Formats: sequence, C-alpha cells, structure tokens
Amino acid sequence: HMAISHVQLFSVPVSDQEKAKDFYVETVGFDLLADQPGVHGRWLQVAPKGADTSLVLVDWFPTMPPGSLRGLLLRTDDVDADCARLQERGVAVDGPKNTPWGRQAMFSDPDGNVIGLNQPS
Amino acid sequence: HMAISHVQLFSVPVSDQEKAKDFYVETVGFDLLADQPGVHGRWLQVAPKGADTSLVLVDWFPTMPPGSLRGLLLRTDDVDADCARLQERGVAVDGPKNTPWGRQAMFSDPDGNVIGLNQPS
Ligand SMILES: COC(=O)/C=C(\C)[C@@]12O[C@]13c1cc(O)c4c(c1N[C@H]2C#C/C=C\C#C[C@H]3O)C(=O)c1ccccc1C4=O
Ligand SMILES: COC(=O)/C=C(\C)[C@@]12O[C@]13c1cc(O)c4c(c1N[C@H]2C#C/C=C\C#C[C@H]3O)C(=O)c1ccccc1C4=O
Repeated sequence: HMAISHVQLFSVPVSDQEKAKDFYVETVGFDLLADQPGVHGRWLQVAPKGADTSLVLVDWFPTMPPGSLRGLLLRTDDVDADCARLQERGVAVDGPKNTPWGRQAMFSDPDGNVIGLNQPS
Repeated sequence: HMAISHVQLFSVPVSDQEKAKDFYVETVGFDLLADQPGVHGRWLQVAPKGADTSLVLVDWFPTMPPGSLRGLLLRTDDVDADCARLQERGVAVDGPKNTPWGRQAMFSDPDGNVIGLNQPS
C-alpha cells in the first residue's frame, strides 16, 4: 500500500486573483490559508474552515484556462441556506434540486468555473 | 456564515476510463469508491483510503480536455517510499526533491494529468 493520506490541494484556474480571493473568501465563506509569493507569482490558497483539502487560485497552467473548471462539488450541512446566502450576495444559483446523490445546487465563480453544493439526503 | 464543510470531490479529465481506473486504483493504490452509470456517462470515483475529498475520473467536460489537469498535490507520510513504489510499478517520477513546502515529487497519469506528492517537513 502507498503512504498517500489525502489530496493536500488542487488548482482552480482564475484570471483576476484579487477578485477570486474576494469571491472565495467573502462570498463563498472560505478561510484564507495563504497569500504570499510562490514560484510562478502570487500563491493564493483558500479552504473551508477545518478541511483537509484546499484550493489554489492560480493563473499559470496554459492547459487550464481561467474559468475552465467543472465538476467541483462542495459538501454542505445546509444547501438551502447556502443557496439563499449566495443569491443575496449576487450569485446566480441553479437549484437546489433533489437528486439520487443528495440535494444539490450549482453556481459559477467570476471566471466561469462551475461549483456544486451537495447536502446528503 | 456558510454551512460548507469541505470539498466532497473534484474532477480529473481522462479519455479511456478503464485505463484510468486501473492506473489510479492498481498503480497509485487509491480506493475505488464507485463505478456506475452517471448523468453524462460512466461515473468513476476514487480516493486515498479514508480521505474526505475524492476524485471523479470523467470525460464529460469539453472545457477540460483529457490530460489537461495540473497543480494537484497529494499528501503522503513517506514520499521516498511512494516514489520507489511508483518506479517499481513502471511509472516515471520526477524527484523527490526538497522544497520550501516539503519534500515533493511529480508523475503523470495515462492522459498526461500531472500529480504531485508532498511530505511536509
Ligand atoms: C512545475 O512542476 C509542477 O507541476 C509543480 C507543482 C504542481 C508544485 O511545485 C509547485 C508549487 C508552487 C508553490 O508556489 C507552492 C507549492 C507548490 N507545490 C506543487 C503545487 C501546486 C499547485 C499549484 C502549483 C504549483 C508549482 O509551481 C506548494 O506546494 C505550497 C504548499 C504550501 C504553501 C505554499 C506552497 C507554494 O507556494
Ligand atoms: C460543479 O459540478 C457540479 O455542479 C456537479 C453536480 C451538481 C453533480 O450532480 C452531478 C453528479 C452526477 C453523477 O452522475 C453522480 C454524482 C453527481 N454529483 C455532483 C457531481 C460531480 C462531478 C462531476 C459531475 C456532475 C453532475 O452531473 C454523484 O455525486 C454521485 C455520487 C455517488 C455515486 C454516483 C454519483 C453520480 O453518478
């Protein structure tokens, strides 16, 4: 068996990092983990409070254009209240809808990356 | 404040899903969580054993061409041993090498998605 424990982090392609920081931290409610120099420029890292896996808001992978990400799903304990909060903050939300795999909604970040919310049935 | 607890899963763009399944499960040693019909085709879902955030090996999303993913970092308790295992199993590994954020290595999946390994200091 391998010694891998979990995904430490993955990357979300953004164009404007200040606008992405403000979206993920203020609108979506993530903690800011880091905002500091990195190897290809500004390293901006965010995550839900307490979570093992974080997100890096980067602009330096040509194969990942800003806004190209899909199929990112966030677990929430209250999808209905989260959707209402997003809507109050000016975000267009699709759903929530009951699905076979939980009650789910979708929304986009400022670049067009698509983010899902899922609350178990 | 938002009720989001963690990232449930994110998507990794692959072409041949059977090939991807065997690479992630047999070669990299991930647990197979699910392999069933999904909304837009075969749903194939893997994770390091016991991890909160999983990976979905999809060919659903035109904006994510197969093999385009970068900036994914897996946490491991023994990067040296994992690299030796990957090499034994017929995978090219770059590193491991010391960095400011831990001892890291990189390799690619059958489509060219780039996967990092990190053992913090
Ligand atoms: C070029 O080969 C790669 O694909 C390398 C990687 C995917 C990483 O080496 C890279 C990282 C660059 C950083 O600036 C990092 C880190 C890197 N690690 C790998 C990664 C990543 C996600 C985007 C990136 C990158 C690379 O420049 C990093 O792990 C950190 C961890 C904790 C705090 C800060 C950092 C960083 O600032
Ligand atoms: C930003 O992406 C989203 O908004 C994704 C969704 C709202 C998902 O509903 C989607 C899913 C489609 C499935 O086929 C799923 C599932 C979906 N849940 C969300 C997701 C995702 C990643 C790619 C996608 C998609 C959607 O069609 C799903 O959670 C499963 C859980 C356990 C076993 C099987 C499945 C599935 O087969």
